[PDB]
Amino acid sequence: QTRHVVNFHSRSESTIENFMGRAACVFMDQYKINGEETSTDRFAVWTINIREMAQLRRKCEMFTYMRFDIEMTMVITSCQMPVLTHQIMYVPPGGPIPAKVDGYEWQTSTNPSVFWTEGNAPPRISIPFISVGNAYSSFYDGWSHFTQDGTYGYTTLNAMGKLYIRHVNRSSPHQITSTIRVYFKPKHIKAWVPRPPRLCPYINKRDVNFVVTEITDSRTSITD
Amino acid sequence: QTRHVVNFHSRSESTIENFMGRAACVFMDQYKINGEETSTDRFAVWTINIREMAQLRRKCEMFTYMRFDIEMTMVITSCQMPVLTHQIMYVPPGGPIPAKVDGYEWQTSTNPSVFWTEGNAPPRISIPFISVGNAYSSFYDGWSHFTQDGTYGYTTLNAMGKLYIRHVNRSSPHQITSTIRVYFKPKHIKAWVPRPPRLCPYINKRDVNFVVTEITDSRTSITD
Amino acid sequence: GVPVLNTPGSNQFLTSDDYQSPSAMPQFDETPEMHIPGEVRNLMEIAEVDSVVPVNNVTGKTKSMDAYQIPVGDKTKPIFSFQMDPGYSSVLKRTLLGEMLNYYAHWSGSVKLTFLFCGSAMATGKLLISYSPPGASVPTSRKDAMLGTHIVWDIGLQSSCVLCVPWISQSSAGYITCWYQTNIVVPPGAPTSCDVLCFASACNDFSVRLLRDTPFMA
Amino acid sequence: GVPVLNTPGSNQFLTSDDYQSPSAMPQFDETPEMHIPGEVRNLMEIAEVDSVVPVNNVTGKTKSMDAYQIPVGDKTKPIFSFQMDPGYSSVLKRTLLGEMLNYYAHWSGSVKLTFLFCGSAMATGKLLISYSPPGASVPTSRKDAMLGTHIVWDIGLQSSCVLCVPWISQSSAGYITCWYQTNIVVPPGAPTSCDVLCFASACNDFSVRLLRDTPFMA
Amino acid sequence: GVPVLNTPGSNQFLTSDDYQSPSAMPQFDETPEMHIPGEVRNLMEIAEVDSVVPVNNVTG
Amino acid sequence: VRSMTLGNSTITTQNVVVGYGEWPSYLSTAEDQPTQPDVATCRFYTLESVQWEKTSPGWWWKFPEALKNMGLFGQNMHYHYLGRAGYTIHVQCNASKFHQGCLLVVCVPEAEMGCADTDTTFPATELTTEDTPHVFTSDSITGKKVQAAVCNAGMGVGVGNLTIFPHQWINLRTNNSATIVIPYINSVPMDNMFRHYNFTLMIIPFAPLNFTDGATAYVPITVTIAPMYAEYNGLRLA
Repeated sequence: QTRHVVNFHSRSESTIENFMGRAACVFMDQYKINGEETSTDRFAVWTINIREMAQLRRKCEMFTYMRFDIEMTMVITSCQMPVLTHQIMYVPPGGPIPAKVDGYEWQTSTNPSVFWTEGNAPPRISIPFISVGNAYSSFYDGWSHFTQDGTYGYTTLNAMGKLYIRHVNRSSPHQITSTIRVYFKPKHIKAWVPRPPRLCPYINKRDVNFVVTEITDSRTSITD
Repeated sequence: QTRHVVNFHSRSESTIENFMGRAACVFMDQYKINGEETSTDRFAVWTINIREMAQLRRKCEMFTYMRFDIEMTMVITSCQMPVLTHQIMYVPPGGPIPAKVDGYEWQTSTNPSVFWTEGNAPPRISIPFISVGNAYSSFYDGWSHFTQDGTYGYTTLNAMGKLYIRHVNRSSPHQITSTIRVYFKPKHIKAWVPRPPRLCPYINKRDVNFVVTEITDSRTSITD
Repeated sequence: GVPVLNTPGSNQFLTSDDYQSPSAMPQFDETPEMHIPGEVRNLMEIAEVDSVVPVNNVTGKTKSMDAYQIPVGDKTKPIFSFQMDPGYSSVLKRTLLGEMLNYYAHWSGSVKLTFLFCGSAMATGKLLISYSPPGASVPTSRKDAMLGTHIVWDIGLQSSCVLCVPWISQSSAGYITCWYQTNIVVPPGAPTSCDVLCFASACNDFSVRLLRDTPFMA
Repeated sequence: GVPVLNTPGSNQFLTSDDYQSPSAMPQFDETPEMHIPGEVRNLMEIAEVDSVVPVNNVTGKTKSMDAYQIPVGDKTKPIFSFQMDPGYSSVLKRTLLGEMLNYYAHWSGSVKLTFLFCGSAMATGKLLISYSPPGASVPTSRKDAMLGTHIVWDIGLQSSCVLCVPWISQSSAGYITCWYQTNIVVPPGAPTSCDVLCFASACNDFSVRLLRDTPFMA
Repeated sequence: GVPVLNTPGSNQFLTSDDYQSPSAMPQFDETPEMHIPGEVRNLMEIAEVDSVVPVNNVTG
Repeated sequence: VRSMTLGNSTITTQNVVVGYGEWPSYLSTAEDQPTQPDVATCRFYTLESVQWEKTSPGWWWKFPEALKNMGLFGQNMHYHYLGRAGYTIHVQCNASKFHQGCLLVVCVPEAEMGCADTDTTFPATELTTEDTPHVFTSDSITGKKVQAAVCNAGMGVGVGNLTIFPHQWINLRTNNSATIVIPYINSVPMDNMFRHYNFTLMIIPFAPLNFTDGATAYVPITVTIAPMYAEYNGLRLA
């Protein structure tokens, strides 16, 4: 490459909606169709949070507070029959969860769910700003239980819900193993209180713990 | 045939947009679905450039500088099951590339990709004028590395990106061999500095090297 | 919602369509357009540029620059002669005129020819440039060329004579022959043998319809 | 009803689209927006904030806060020197400026540097801060740095000298060297060795185009 | 976007329809129409022309 | 007869082909600021005269760096890494009245030339020898250098229809002088003057020189370049 005259004047790509509002795959999971009537491998879960993969997690930690609608579009495949129909049930933060693929929670009228049959365009489900407070908090320097009990750093304001996914087909002659890819996207996003970027690598998906990392890459002397 | 009175007055078909803006197939490639977990035959590449086939390449060399949006539509087939879903990932000039069909680059939020499932209309993805300069240069009489180093004739301004294509299905019982045909089309095209047409045949797809060819077809005498 | 019904031609891919392609990079704002000199807004602006025509393209003189040179300096046989059609003619097929016309099947217009005499400033003679209509036969003699359309081009006065040949179209053409009216008269100091360059472009305006692939590329 | 026909690109999932997503909770009315202090409406509002630049990032002083301290108090070799480009430079790549610029491929603008002298209130000396253009070679001596662009920064008068380096873009950069014009003159009570902190931000306005993934995260 | 629903009769091919066919050659501009003598604008302009009637159409 | 002068360089001249109908001009930002030299730079830089014999096939110069050793313009190329200019190019021929011939004086922006034996490149000293011109050849050549055969000048095009560019014919019957103004054709407003050759002044004899046994056996072609509206990057702070 060579250093060219990069002559233009634009910061439309540096706004918050043009920086955060990009769809990224945040959840791959397998789920079968038949066998093991009491099993946990016939549906998917994915509690919705921004701390899924470190590439997106890093961008949400530029800012302390942010509020945004989310608009996820699943991409569902299958392996190994009839034409298959799926169900992507979003439960709110206050919502019952299934324990099995044939639980009664799947029939709850307050849990919105899409019934996508195979071959069409991917299913898209949009979720508004659910939180109780006025913004989602990326960081919470505080304790969930009063009087400095356990569970540091986890507030219940930035709870977004869960996403239970299953086949609606009751059975099949052979085994069908479906794969789902959830494409998370922030929408109509506002952000408050900027914050310095992450320096150290991430350890765990529910905490801010880190190993002490060097500031920059080292060089030989101060003058070279 | 016979010489008829070709009586009309029109040059609407001779404008630049009615001369260059025509869809032409520029990339056939095969890519499997299963086997050889570390292989290069499970995805396609095609670094996007105008110097693909000599019929289109000749038209872009009428003009020194040109700028245009590109709007390619893939035509994907299959041979040998479930319903198949594909992924056509366009990486920008500044973008990470996959090394394997299961690399992490495929999940990059800054690489836009279409997820076309089989049976529908062909997938269409449109790419704006990416280049750093103010036009794409068909010819570059210059050196990439300063002080007359290697790599003559290749500027980094006329870099358009790449186009990684794979199946999103993780596996299959039997072998499925998909074929993709990328239909490149210039759009909203402007062109500067006309240039004489190519006379000699093309040798290689990254240079202007040629064999000395005769000017016209010869005849017997000057007067016949 | 709105009751729609898909017509025949839905979910197909017609290669030549002009539909709104969904942009892959919507946030991306492209580089501002500066003014670059020499914009082309129409292909027929290339055909209107004069360019040298290889009239002397005989069997051994096409890989050198002796193809462009018409030797001047026998009065019974013409100097040169060629079909007047920029397509399917060895002389006018690789001209800027004749090369932007092989991208098209239907074209019709006129074509102007400039004969630049590249001899000495002391050489003096006359050349008779005859034109045959597209149906007529070529003149076999100088007198029979004089009785048709011609221009007795005095070299000693003007050194560049311009034609404009009409009725040039395809979808059996004219002839531009040239004759020795007089020999080249030359003083003792100047050389005896001279050259004549030729040129070709679109005369006033050129019409062209049906785009195709060029035959030259393989 | 209405005769429609599906174009190429129907029933596909382009990752970067801006279509109206059907809302899953339509009855649900979201919480009213209160005013929270410190809203960000543009990323380049983070790049305009000064932040300390680890100039002394030598091989053993990068996990401590000795990376940020330029030791002041040999006049033949410069105090410090570094490439002037916030990308691909060890000194300016983890700055707030240099970290919001690694999210992008095309960026262009200027960058201002503040040198805060953190010595005593009685120490007095001169430092010569030279700037080399992006094509030029570094000054090997203090005189050759004086003949180019420089600012003889008197420490005893002002304790903070501000630059503004233009022509900073990528899609071979400048140099900010610093020289002992004079030694640090100090009374008997004050200490002899001092430190100089550095800062960096966007000078007036900064241009930045093509978003990408950052290299630091693995 | 716009909520549409396909009626019965979608994705069929009725032989006698008058829909907007997508043109294969959009750039192409057709030849201008000259005036040719003797235009027919209705078939019953042929029936109004007298013509000889074979009344004596006996067997030979 | 007009005696033009620029700075401390006066030539004697005897119609101008303004390239692409535009006269060179300046670029008109505090993030990037150009420096306009004006002083010197604009004077006439007469190259070495070139003898045109009966067997000369042609010449080419590659600018802007053909002037890389020419005074202040060739010295501002080493201190600034960005620039642009206009290059008024006079081409006299000062032949006699008994000489005959014809030249094509054409400028050819972005003349990317091809190697002589393809599958390889050339060592970068074959495109340009600063002031002196690389000649063409009459037939094909081999070796790691530029395919300099006329009829395929450098680029694999026909040499006859090289008239599409800013050109001027020098027919010794009528005229002797040519002048071309080339208003900095490039896709970026400023570019480095050592990497990129903005255009290629090539002089190609279509009708060959001819004379009798008493005249001088050559005709010296004189090339003169005036870099107009040259502006560079800024070296000062902001």
